[PDB]
Amino acid sequence: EDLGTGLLEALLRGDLAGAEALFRRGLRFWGPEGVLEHLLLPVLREVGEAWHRGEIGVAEEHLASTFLRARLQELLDLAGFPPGPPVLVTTPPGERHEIGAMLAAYHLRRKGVPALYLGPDTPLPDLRALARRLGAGAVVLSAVLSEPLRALPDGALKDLAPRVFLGGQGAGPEEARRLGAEYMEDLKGLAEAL
Amino acid sequence: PEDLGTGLLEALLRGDLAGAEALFRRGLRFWGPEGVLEHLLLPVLREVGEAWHRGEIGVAEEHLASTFLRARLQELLDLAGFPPGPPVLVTTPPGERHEIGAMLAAYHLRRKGVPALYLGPDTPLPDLRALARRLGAGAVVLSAVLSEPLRALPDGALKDLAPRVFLGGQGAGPEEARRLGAEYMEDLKGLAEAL
Amino acid sequence: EDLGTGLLEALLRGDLAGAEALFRRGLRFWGPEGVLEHLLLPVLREVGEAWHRGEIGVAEEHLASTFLRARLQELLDLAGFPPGPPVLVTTPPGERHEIGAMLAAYHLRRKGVPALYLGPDTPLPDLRALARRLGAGAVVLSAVLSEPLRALPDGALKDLAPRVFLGGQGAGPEEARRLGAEYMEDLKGLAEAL
Amino acid sequence: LGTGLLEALLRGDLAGAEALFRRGLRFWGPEGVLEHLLLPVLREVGEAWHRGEIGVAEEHLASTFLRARLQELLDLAGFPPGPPVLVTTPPGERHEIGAMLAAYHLRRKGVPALYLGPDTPLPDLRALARRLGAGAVVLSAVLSEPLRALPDGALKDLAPRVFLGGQGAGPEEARRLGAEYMEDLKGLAEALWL
Ligand code: B12
Ligand code: B12
Ligand code: B12
Ligand code: B12
Ligand SMILES: C[C@H]1O[C@@H](n2cnc3c(N)ncnc32)[C@H](O)[C@@H]1O
Ligand SMILES: C[C@H]1O[C@@H](n2cnc3c(N)ncnc32)[C@H](O)[C@@H]1O
Ligand SMILES: C[C@H]1O[C@@H](n2cnc3c(N)ncnc32)[C@H](O)[C@@H]1O
Ligand SMILES: C[C@H]1O[C@@H](n2cnc3c(N)ncnc32)[C@H](O)[C@@H]1O
Repeated sequence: EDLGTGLLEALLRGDLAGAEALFRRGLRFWGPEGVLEHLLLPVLREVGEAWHRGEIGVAEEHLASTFLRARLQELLDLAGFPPGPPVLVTTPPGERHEIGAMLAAYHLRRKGVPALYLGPDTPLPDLRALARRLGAGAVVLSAVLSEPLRALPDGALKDLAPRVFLGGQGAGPEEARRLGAEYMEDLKGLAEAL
Repeated sequence: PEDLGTGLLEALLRGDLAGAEALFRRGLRFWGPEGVLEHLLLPVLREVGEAWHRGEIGVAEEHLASTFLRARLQELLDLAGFPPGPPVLVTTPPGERHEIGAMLAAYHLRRKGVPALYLGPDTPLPDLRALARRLGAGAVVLSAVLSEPLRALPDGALKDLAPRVFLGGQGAGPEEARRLGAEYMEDLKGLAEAL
Repeated sequence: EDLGTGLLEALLRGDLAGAEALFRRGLRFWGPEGVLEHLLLPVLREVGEAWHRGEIGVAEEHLASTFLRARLQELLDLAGFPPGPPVLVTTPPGERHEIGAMLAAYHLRRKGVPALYLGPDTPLPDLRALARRLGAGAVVLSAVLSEPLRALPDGALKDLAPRVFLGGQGAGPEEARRLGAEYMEDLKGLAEAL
Repeated sequence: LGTGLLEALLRGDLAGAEALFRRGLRFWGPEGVLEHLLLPVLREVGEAWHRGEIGVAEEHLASTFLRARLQELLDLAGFPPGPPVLVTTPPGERHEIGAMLAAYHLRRKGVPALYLGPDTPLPDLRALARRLGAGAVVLSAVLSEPLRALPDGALKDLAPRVFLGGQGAGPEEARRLGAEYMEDLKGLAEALWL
């Protein structure tokens, strides 16, 4: 697992070419899904750990996250966008971590589901209005922090779309039930739940 | 055509991303890389903002269009060269979450062979200064869309970020740049010529 | 390696739309340089071998090569073209295979070198005259065939520019030395050599 | 705009040339920029070389640039499905922009013109047209000598219909070779439907 360390080290020195080359190598080794699990995700977690310990600053994290977000968006577009009633994917209001939402939309598209990624931080009434107008079959929410969920009143997610899914590190079964959403433990079960 | 701007937004609003991606590529091929940004990307984003402010569209619709257009620009950014040598750090002031202006600056720089490192938006100044120092960055470029994040900064706050510091955007002006200790830049074209 | 098989089949059946889609697919997966290495080049090589074996005709090679040349030029125009003294890229007189020179120009542009791609088959006096007038720092020559080089006298490439580089299948260290040019093995070390 | 574009290319200013061509496209449109900008420049470049005012390397640079631009327009015109029309040049003819221009005008009228590139051997051209079930073959002749080198009826059986045009071609010569002569690119698609 040299690639994880090397990719991080390449990004931290502002070597985009080297970072890109290391990521492509991961894609070659593990394929699209594999490179997320073994490279993109571990690096994102380590970046958070390094910042938390004071080993790197915010600007370093920004650089790494922006790079990896660009790579995931590539895979997202590579997965394609099929016809039919879309599934809207975003994060609850106040939640600015968006890569979990992108990841969810990615796994849905891989299964032929037209997951529309909106970006993060969408007000619930606006989310519901879009879902209604596009005739969206479902809404998917990624919660990394728990406070944006705790800030919501009971039943807040209930009427967003015919089906409403909630997951992420910030989400739990008890909280999803309170908000009126279906809890999904992992991305594996999310794709099959539809 | 003047239809492409209308066409792209209409496709996005109906959730036709495939059609939207196709219309953008037509713009890219007709207007060129810089052209499609000026004549397609920017006018659509401006209209999206005006339509929301008038109450014609909701926030979720803006999110959809902006996320799409950001993805297109990032695609163009990665296709441009990225030369070796001391980098130029591009970001936005703390409190500024509009990031496409900074992305544009980074892109115009890369297109002229300047190693612009796009960081993403909203970077605390001490962290920005520390990264520039460690990488021996030649310059820092800031895009300010809102004026309030700049006003919240004390005098000379941007002075010691890098050997050269630039400030532009709708939220920026020559007077405010002088107060923060940065060089004001009106347009993206002259930015590359200044380096 | 399946994309290559798929891409060639689409071209051989005259399906340009599918071919363009497949190439963009490979571009998003392998990246800009990667798609040239893992898709464009292996397809071009296989096209050459198939024709030589008598499996495909000239018109079929023509179609695929014209297509792939168009894709590479598309990538070339999207790369940065920095200011400053240019680097002239072409092929020796008598050499009409031009994609190697285009590749060279592309790798240079991606590294922030103002590589001016001239097209193939350029007379040496005219090439020298242009290099002189534009104050070019270097001349880069791609030789696919060996015969065009062998037909040139000793030191024929010596005075083209302050630096002259020569690479490609038709080129070798011994032949580069005789012509008075610097031999370059890899496109990656071409930018560094400047 | 023509003079400036030519001057920009002659000094190796791709950015300036690119910007000037884009202005021509915005002002005159797709067809207009061909007639008012691309074609006049290509002709003047040839005149300039003939007079000794510019060298071959200069011409190459300008020609390669404009070929890239035309190819962009070619792809912008799209490629509709159906029985393809194969477009190339006679054996020995290396000027390819006339053929590209022909393929462009066909596509703008909804005709699936497959551009092969220049210089296709007639038996190979005939074999591909047969296998793809091509409705027609279109040939661009800039020089007359490649036509004069062909025997009577040489072009007759390439496809159900065979069109010949360009500076090197005339009505009598087309008739001799068994091809239909076309003066202007405009009435090419109308003739194919007739
Ligand atoms: C990048 C980053 C940011 C960037 C985000 C950029 C962007 N555009 O996305 C920015 C700079 C905005 C940021 C800000 C902040 N962040 Co932050 N950030 C991170 C970092 C490094 C990675 C985030 C990421 O993309 N992770 C990738 C996701 C996909 O990984 P994952 O959560 O493990 O997700 C898995 C599963 O949950 C599943 N999943 C995800 N979504 C969904 C959805 C469904 C439906 C399902 C089924 C599954 C699922 O997918 C993954 C499978 O392995 C994390 C570190 C970390 N450990 O995650 C910190 C982290 C999340 N952030 C943290 C903090 C503290 C903050 C700030 C408060 C900092 C500050 N003081 O300003 C702010 C809060 C902003 C806000 N209001 O949301 C802390 C959270 C601590 C806590 N629990 O309170 C972390 C954990 C860092 C740390 N180690 O301390 N952050
Ligand atoms: C998308 C968007 C968002 C997205 C951003 C997504 C993202 N990740 O980037 C989100 C949802 C986050 C958002 C939030 C908000 N936004 Co908003 N948003 C927009 C929108 C529709 C387009 C943004 C964009 O990219 N525009 C394109 C920009 C780059 O073009 P431009 O500024 O004219 O740039 C040109 C030059 O300035 C130059 N330039 C830019 N940067 C630089 C840098 C240098 C160095 C140089 C030389 C030149 C230069 O480049 C361009 C060349 O033509 C605009 C509408 C608009 N008209 O801009 C509103 C807009 C900017 N937002 C607005 C508002 C009100 C907000 C919010 C306060 C809304 C709210 N109530 O929450 C928040 C504020 C968040 C924050 N703290 O930053 C208002 C701003 C009004 C004001 N000036 O006070 C606008 C104008 C909409 C409106 N009301 O009409 N926004
Ligand atoms: C397309 C093609 C043509 C087209 C060219 C169209 C165009 N405008 O470019 C046309 C139809 C004109 C053509 C004609 C001919 N060709 Co031809 N053609 C090919 C084909 C299929 C691909 C050419 C190509 O672009 N390849 C891609 C090259 C760039 O890949 P590569 O060599 O592996 O390059 C790598 C490195 O060398 C490096 N490199 C390249 N340049 C440089 C430069 C520098 C500085 C550096 C550092 C590195 C470097 O880049 C790559 C990195 O992986 C090849 C097959 C092949 N294997 O190449 C045959 C091939 C080259 N052609 C061949 C032949 C026989 C001919 C003709 C004689 C056929 C004929 N009887 O008319 C003529 C000769 C024309 C001439 N005078 O040059 C033979 C050559 C055999 C030989 N060496 O003797 C080949 C090998 C086919 C075969 N038999 O398998 N050809
Ligand atoms: C660029 C160029 C080249 C490039 C080609 C690059 C490429 N890949 O295409 C290269 C370097 C290969 C080249 C080589 C040569 N060329 Co040269 N070249 C030119 C130049 C400057 C432009 C060619 C071009 O594309 N013109 C654009 C075309 C589209 O314009 P047009 O012919 O007026 O076309 C119009 C109509 O005819 C119509 N048309 C065209 N095709 C068709 C097809 C159909 C079906 C229809 C209906 C209509 C139609 O379309 C246009 C509508 O307005 C011309 C100058 C000129 N006046 O054309 C010289 C020119 C054609 N070349 C010339 C010469 C001398 C040569 C060489 C012999 C030079 C040499 N000694 O090596 C070689 C021959 C190579 C060969 N075997 O073909 C001379 C021809 C003189 C003559 N004897 O007739 C010219 C005229 C220059 C000059 N003034 O002396 N050439
Ligand atoms: C979770 C991530 O949040 C980022 N982070 C921490 N504080 C701030 C701030 N004031 N502004 C922007 N990003 C911040 C760090 O880079 C960390 O990695
Ligand atoms: C400038 C853009 O900000 C978006 N916007 C406005 N209010 C909010 C909010 N509460 N949360 C997120 N985005 C918002 C709108 O969609 C507008 O177009
Ligand atoms: C190297 C490439 O040269 C092409 N080729 C072979 N003979 C000729 C010819 N007479 N004219 C044009 N192209 C030719 C073949 O298509 C082969 O793939
Ligand atoms: C018609 C065009 O042919 C080009 N031309 C003339 N002689 C040669 C040669 N030996 N090799 C390649 N191109 C040549 C010139 O650039 C002229 O403009």
